Amino acid sequence: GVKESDTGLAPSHLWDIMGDRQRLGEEHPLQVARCTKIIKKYVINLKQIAKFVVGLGERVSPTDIEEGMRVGVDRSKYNIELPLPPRIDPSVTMMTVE
Amino acid sequence: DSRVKAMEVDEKPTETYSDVGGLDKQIEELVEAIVLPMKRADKFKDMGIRAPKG
Repeated sequence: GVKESDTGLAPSHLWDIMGDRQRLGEEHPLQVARCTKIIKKYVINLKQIAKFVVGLGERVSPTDIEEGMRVGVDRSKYNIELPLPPRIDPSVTMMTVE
Repeated sequence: DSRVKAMEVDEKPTETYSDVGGLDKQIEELVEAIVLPMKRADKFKDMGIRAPKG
């Protein structure tokens, strides 16, 4: 068999103290969405096709929210927590760089 | 949609039509086609002509 060989090794035991209080936090998941219209509040379109009006987070600047940018929104009642960089089509273009 | 909202004006700096060497006549006809049926839309309505679509 593979007899139970999983990456991590000897430093990941000290990581288990730090990573168990964060893993239970809802920091993650943030269902990744994408803005379709800033209405001078914000309109996101989920990538499941179902549209929602959300609002500002804990302390995000109103400059971060831009057109066609992806953002992460609270898993339950949708509200922008953390904006995220743009476009998820780049990835066939990062394997061409030597 | 989000492609059309980006296409929207962003104010691109003019290069000015006087710094474009030569081609005097091409600037006038372009001005005649696009710019002047917007501003002077009263003199097209008195005359009874339509504005050139493009």
